[PDB]
Amino acid sequence: QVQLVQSGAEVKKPGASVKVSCKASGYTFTNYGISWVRQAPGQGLEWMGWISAYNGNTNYAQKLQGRVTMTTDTSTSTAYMELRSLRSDDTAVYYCAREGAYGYRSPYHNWFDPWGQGTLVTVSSAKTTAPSVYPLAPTTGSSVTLGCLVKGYFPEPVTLTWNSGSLSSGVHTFPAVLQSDLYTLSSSVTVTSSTWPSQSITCNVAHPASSTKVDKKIEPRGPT
Amino acid sequence: QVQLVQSGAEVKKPGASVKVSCKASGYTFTNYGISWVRQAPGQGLEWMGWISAYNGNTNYAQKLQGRVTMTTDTSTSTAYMELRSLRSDDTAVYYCAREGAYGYRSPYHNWFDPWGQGTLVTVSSAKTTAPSVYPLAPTTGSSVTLGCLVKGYFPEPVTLTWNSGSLSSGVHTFPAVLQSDLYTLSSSVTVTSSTWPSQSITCNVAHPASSTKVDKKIEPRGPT
Amino acid sequence: EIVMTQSPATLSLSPGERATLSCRASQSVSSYLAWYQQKPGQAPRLLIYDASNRATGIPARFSGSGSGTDFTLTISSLEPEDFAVYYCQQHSLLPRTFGGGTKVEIKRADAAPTVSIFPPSSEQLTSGGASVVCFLNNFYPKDINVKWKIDGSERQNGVLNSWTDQDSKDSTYSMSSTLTLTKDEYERHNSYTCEATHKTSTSPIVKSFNRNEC
Amino acid sequence: EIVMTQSPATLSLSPGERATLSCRASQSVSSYLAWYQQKPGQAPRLLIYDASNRATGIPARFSGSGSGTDFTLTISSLEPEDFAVYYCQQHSLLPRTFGGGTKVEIKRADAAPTVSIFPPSSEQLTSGGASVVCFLNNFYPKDINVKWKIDGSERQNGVLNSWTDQDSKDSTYSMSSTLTLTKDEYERHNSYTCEATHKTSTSPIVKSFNRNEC
Amino acid sequence: EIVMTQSPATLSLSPGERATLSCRASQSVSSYLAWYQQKPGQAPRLLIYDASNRATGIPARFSGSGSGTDFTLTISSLEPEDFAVYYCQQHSLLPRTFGGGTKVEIKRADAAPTVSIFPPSSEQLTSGGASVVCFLNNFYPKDINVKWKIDGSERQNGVLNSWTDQDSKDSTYSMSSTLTLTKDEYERHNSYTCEATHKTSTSPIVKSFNRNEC
Amino acid sequence: AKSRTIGIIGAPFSKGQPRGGVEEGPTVLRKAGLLEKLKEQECDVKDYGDLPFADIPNDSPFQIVKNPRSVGKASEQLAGKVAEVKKNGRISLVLGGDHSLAIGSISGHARVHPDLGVIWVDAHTDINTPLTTTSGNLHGQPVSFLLKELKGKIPDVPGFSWVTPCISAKDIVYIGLRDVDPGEHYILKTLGIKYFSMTEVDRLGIGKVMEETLSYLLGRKKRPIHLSFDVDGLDPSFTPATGTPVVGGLTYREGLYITEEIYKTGLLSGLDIMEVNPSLGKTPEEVTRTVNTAVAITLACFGLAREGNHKPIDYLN
Ligand SMILES: [Mn+2]
Ligand SMILES: [Mn+2]
Repeated sequence: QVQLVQSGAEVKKPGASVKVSCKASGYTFTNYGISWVRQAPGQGLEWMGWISAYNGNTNYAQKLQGRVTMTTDTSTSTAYMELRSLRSDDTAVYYCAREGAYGYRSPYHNWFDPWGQGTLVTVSSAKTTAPSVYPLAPTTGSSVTLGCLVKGYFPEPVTLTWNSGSLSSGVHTFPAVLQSDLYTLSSSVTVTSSTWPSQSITCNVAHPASSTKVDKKIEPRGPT
Repeated sequence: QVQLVQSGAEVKKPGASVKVSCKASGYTFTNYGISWVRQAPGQGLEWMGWISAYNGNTNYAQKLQGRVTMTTDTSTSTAYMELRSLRSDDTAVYYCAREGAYGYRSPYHNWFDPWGQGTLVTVSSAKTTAPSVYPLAPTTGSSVTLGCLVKGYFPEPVTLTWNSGSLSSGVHTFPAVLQSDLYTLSSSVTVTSSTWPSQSITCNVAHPASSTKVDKKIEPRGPT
Repeated sequence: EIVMTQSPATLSLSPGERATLSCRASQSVSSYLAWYQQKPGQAPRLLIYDASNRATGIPARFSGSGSGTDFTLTISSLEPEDFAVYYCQQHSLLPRTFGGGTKVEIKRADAAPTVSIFPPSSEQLTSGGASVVCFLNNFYPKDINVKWKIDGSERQNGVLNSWTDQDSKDSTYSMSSTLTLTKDEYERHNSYTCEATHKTSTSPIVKSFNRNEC
Repeated sequence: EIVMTQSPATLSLSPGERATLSCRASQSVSSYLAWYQQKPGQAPRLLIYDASNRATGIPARFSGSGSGTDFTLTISSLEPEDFAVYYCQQHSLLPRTFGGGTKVEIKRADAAPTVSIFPPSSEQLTSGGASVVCFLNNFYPKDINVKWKIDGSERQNGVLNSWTDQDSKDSTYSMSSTLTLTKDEYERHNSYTCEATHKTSTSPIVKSFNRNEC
Repeated sequence: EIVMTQSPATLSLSPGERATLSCRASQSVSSYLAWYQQKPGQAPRLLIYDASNRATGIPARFSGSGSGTDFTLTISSLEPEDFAVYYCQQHSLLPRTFGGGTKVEIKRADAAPTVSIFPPSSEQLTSGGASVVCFLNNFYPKDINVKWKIDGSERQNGVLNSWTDQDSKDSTYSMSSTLTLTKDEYERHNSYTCEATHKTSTSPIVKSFNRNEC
Repeated sequence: AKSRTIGIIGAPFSKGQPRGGVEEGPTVLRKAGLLEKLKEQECDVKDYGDLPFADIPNDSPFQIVKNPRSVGKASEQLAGKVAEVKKNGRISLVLGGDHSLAIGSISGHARVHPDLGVIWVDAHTDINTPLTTTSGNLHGQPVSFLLKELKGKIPDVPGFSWVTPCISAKDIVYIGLRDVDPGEHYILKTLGIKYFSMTEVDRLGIGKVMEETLSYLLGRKKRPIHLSFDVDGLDPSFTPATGTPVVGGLTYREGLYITEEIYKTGLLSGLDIMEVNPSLGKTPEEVTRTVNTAVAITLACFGLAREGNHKPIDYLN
């Protein structure tokens, strides 16, 4: 049907931009018009530019005039958006959608009806690195959880499964946070009780952007 | 004579109220007027509303307008006080007394002359539970006391006797304190000397609101 | 909210002479207040009705005066049944506030506390708790502070002090230093200390024990 | 830059009745705006097209009104699949601003957080870092502040708080108090504290540990 | 609650030409609002009474216009006594909201901050505190962020920034990076750093000291 | 004396009106001390207890009339009890409840005095028929069963077999009407019923209204008067804790006044206090104002006059 297949999740340092492919289909192109919107995670959303595919009407937004470029490619129904002078405030998911061409032959449209799937762009100059898994997992509570910590990986994301995912109840696997040193940090919980000393439980970590895997076997130390 | 038989000691969570029965006798009713006063333990006292029994004159107090309701029942000389939107600041003894009706046919009165016996109301949402008795009782002092600890009971009160109360000199049995976890905690002392190794002494605990009894036989462990 | 202030907070006078008490107003209550006899856990019965005049079942000795800012409660023939927390209470302004508390104790010869300190039981250790309480006993007057130490380093958040009334016969006082810990915190340390401090105690009364000593 | 203001910032209503939402304009948008269904990490699909009239694949219950300053989004037959951050968005003025956020949570009985505090590993100490994180778990609603202390003296610039969505099954919430220090700062101190504070927590939930205790 | 928005938030114009200011309404106030002259710590005296017409003790140069949504405050003959936080204020809708703030500074040639960093005294160390404050001085314009570090690792929860007005004579600005620590945290570290950052500062101005260096 | 000789009949019945909660009618009026507030002046007060209201489980509806048989059984029981207390020579203080009970309250009063009059002080006429209502709620159809000029036209709705219409259309005065559905006003105009609504209340003044009301009922001949009194007929600023509040009612002053004119004829012979509902006050203060209002209304009926009430001994002694 009416879609937008976007491409694709990419990280840039502060340097060159991400020309985001925004491929259209289903609906007839240049009878409508594609725009762009940033979304930082945990934030609101800002539209940032709309072109008519009808005739090259650039029509950018405030605070980036300037920084944005947006063209058409209307052989294939794709549209594009680059950026310029990139910056760590632009750690945002970039969505494109169809505002309708505001020309003369183009039907009444106000309302963004294709929506593309998104594009994970974080403007960070850190180096792509393996994580560093730092748990423990065994003092009177009957409820004893466990988990790992995941330190210092770049970029997003990691995958955290538990006894290779077979332990599933109590699994809560967490979105990260960006360091002061521009790296990322995460963790995940599981649940046992105090009545499970024979539950050898591993976090099974995989950061595929570094293609590194840690299956951390965890053990307490000597009591008494 | 002139009295007020109240009823009755009751605890509510933050929820519904305690319509406190305040039964009058002796003096002719609706020739006078009954009021109300809270007293948190270890605190001062706040009057909180006065009705004339003559004709329904509500006349409540500040900070609870609102929260209080007060009516008459002047078939039987009782008067009543409920509350609304109850709260853990209202862990107070509620007294009713007779201010005299400030109407027109009612004698000059300023001075609260029946006083009722009180009503133990603590607004706590904890669960009614047994206590948990935690002593010891056997390092150069000739004076050796002893006692127990009473942990985690609800509501008030416990009873603490010593060798079933037969040990009586040195008995000092203590008002509790409300936990951070909304439960109650107490203890009691007794006295021996260092010259009484053959005085097997028990705290004899009974929390009748849970109807649970612990008679804790206490013994020291191995020295040298 | 006229604040009624009772100038004798505590009182300790022997069976004997006058026990004149004071209650002050922040405005002119003007002969419009009363006096009460709150025995512990009882009905705070009326003593004196309108700043004077001795209501209806009052024995003989409960005169008082006022009119109109700072009032008097005279207990002339003291009568040792009368040992109760007393309250003045203003009336003719809303809201109708009270006094603070006029604990009428017994005056006697200052008694020294008998102080020692007590461990958690093995029956407690099978339950998994620690409750190290010191037990203070037969002293006069009320005021003792008791300090605890983790083998020399002080303790709170378990420590609770709780006092009774004055005794009927020997007329003394009360405190447990009700402290609760964990079994783990219990097993890591031995020398558990209780430092009493009473007026009769010229030196602060320290009683201690090691874990696995008793 | 007409600012679109959504008067319900958050929302927590059970599977059930109407969930009427509000969005206001700083001018007269005049029946020229829409309504969206941004599920977390998804396509913010259209709910209502031009202040009314229910576009093209909308189920049954997504009426709304406006025309022309302060508009309505009614969710009459609530249908618990619809728990998403909602957005109004003005259109017919440039530049085309958005609303703020209309997080439609689940209304349930307020859950208390399970809170405890966790050290750096020796595997971390061989790497040379310190990451003392407290872990908060299964509560409702969202709002908890967690304080840290250097044996009693507070901490920041490592401290990070991060929350998930509401859970599918038990419908609860999330926080780690993600704090990072140095191994040197780790070894100089023992009693590391985590002070939670939730609405269910009448007292601020403090959980602590000494270094070299666990 | 009609929000009144002042489009010039800050203002810095020399003694000289017009200083036309803007205040916008969220509705039609329609020539029903005023203009004020809040000097620091003073009476926010009326400038312009009903969107015009210059009330009763106004000097010469305080014309303004409106009627009825986005209004003007013209200061044509600037007169450097007039350097005050200005306020528009709507009136004829309840409740009667205000503007945001229109700090009229002095326009001058951008001054560079004189920056250095200062320890706790031994007189403080006998009291047991630590207060390491950096002191920033004689700059223009206002905006400086100052970072602290625990020998290289950043600091907050003591750090406080506080600015004066613009000076009368040299017309400059102000900040202390008011930071407070503990004596224990003081003694564990030496190299205490203050990183200023002003517009005149092309590089962030770092001034430091070791403990037991001065 | 002749007046202020009271038989109290509490009647906690609800099924004529839909808002359940008026069955705490006599309970709240008694716990507000209506008995003892009578007993200062020379009130021969004899409580006869509350009437038992049995529950017909299959009280199947009529076409529009719903819960009919419970209403009819309750009003027949009350007609027997009102006839009992009027054979006791007292003034029937029948307080509920709802206006469904006023059927038997006027019926048993007519069983002793067949030529009485009805002062139906109410916001509404309550004279809908079983056929031409749109509610079918019997808290607004008591008067249609009672007028002889409506006979042969009222259906045989079950529970109402005992009902004999007993009062004449020229022997009833409405005072304080302010919301009438069209069927009731056609009945009101075709029968030639005399009425003083809030129009005519304000026109003559409440005193000239009570003057002409007593000139209409008692100006021909002295006869017993049956004040049946709703508490929504007053303005909801004074009684918001009623079943059907309509704004624009009588002031509380004038309600007390209407009761005092009925007293100073010396011909009060039957009293109804209906539609008191403590469950509908948004605050208990609203309930407190409503119940103190209705209590003092009942006081000023039996001669707690606002001028004064006395016992005939010298008080300078
Ligand atoms: Mn009505
Ligand atoms: Mn009616």
